[PDB]
Amino acid sequence: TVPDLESDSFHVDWYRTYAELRETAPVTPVRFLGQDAWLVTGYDEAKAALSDLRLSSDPKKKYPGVEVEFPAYLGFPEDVRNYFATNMGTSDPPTHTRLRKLVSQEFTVRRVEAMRPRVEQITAELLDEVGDSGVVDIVDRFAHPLPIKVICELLGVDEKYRGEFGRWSSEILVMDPERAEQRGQAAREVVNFILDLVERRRTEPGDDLLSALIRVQDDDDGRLSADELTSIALVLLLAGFEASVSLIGIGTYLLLTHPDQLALVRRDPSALPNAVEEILRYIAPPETTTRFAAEEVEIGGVAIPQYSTVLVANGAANRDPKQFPDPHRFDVTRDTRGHLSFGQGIHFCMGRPLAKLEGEVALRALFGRFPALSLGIDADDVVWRRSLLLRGIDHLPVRLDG
Ligand code: HEM
Ligand SMILES: CC[C@H]1OC(=O)[C@H](C)[C@@H](O)[C@H](C)[C@@H](O)[C@@H](C)C[C@@H](C)C(=O)[C@H](C)[C@@H](O)[C@H]1C
Repeated sequence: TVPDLESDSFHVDWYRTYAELRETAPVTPVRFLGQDAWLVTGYDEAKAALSDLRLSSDPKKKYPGVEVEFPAYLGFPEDVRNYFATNMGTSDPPTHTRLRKLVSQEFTVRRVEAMRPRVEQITAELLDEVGDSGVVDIVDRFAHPLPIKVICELLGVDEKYRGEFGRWSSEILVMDPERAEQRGQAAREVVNFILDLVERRRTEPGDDLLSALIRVQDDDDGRLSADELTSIALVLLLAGFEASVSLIGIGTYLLLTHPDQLALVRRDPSALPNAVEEILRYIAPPETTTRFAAEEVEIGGVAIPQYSTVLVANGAANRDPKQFPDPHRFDVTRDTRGHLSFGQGIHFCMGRPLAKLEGEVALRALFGRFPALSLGIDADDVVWRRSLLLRGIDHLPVRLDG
């Protein structure tokens, strides 16, 4: 019986489901969105897969008699897919190399650190607005607005252009065959929004990251083409805040349900950085990441046939007991080195410095401002986003004063 990634087994106590699969076959056939695929749940296997470049990240490449379909582009018209997939994460070397090197020249640690004061101020202002007591949805009031405001400032997106794309991005995070048309339509809205944003930045340059990317170049890697610039801007906008929203929300939930863990962090401030790493290891937002077998590729003693769609379960790998002992225990003091929540290999997250900064500042500020913060509902009643693309929490009631 081939597992169906659409079943509740993968959205209800799903890490137990992953453990059962890993135990039987760390690399096994599955069904998803009406197509055959291979799910990799073992840590060694997942790391090997992400390191094997025969497993391509480019959905635009064409192969004779093959119709390449990445689950994440469900409902996307071809031109829209291209707008979404002409960037680092959707490119293979040598294209990937050139794009990443050019973007790395401007998306630096220096630029990220320069934003630290802004992240702190935005965080402070959002917390100032929730009051001192009562129940509030910490996602709508904090976890979601902080990252979205930060990415907008990083990319030169004016205030008048912010309270809208969040809704489209949300529809895109879920992959429901029933809403394939609406998903494709939300995608087109994001494209149109980015096209107007780039147009505005080209005519009115600033000191933001997008303005800089419009000018970036180098003798060897040349520069970003119009299509590359637009697509990179699009992914930087979406990935630039959604993963962070998931981190802050999941992090808040985990600390609220692990009193011992929270106490330790509050006790020793130097322990916060690793707490964020453990939060990402425990429940990775990018639960699975997709690859396409350009050639036959053997992983874990299993021959993945050419043209196969491979779903590397980053999250499942993080709970492989062979790599992370007592994997189901959330321990902010554990050695988290090696987790795959930021990827592995040439596509390793470019936003890691900003993600860690946002998580550290956000959680430190939230739990520091509200010492009696408690969950507004039973832990078992929290609703987890039904998505293998980006796991997270969209609504989380909390009691500001316990
Ligand atoms: C907690 C938050 C974050 C997590 C968990 C995360 C996770 C990841 C993962 C798993 C990958 C590799 C994907 C693959 O192998 O196909 C990745 C790639 C990347 N991330 Fe993040 N990310 C986060 C935040 C950010 C932020 C804030 C930005 C931008 C502002 C960002 C920009 C990117 C880019 C551009 C890549 C593509 C790199 C490449 O393909 O060479 N990430 N991220
Ligand atoms: C709809 C499909 C796309 O998803 C998204 O952009 C999601 C909103 C983001 O949260 C994803 C999950 C990121 O966080 C990173 C893991 C990967 C990202 C940087 C890529 O480059 C990747 C090609 C990506 O754009 C697509 C999978």
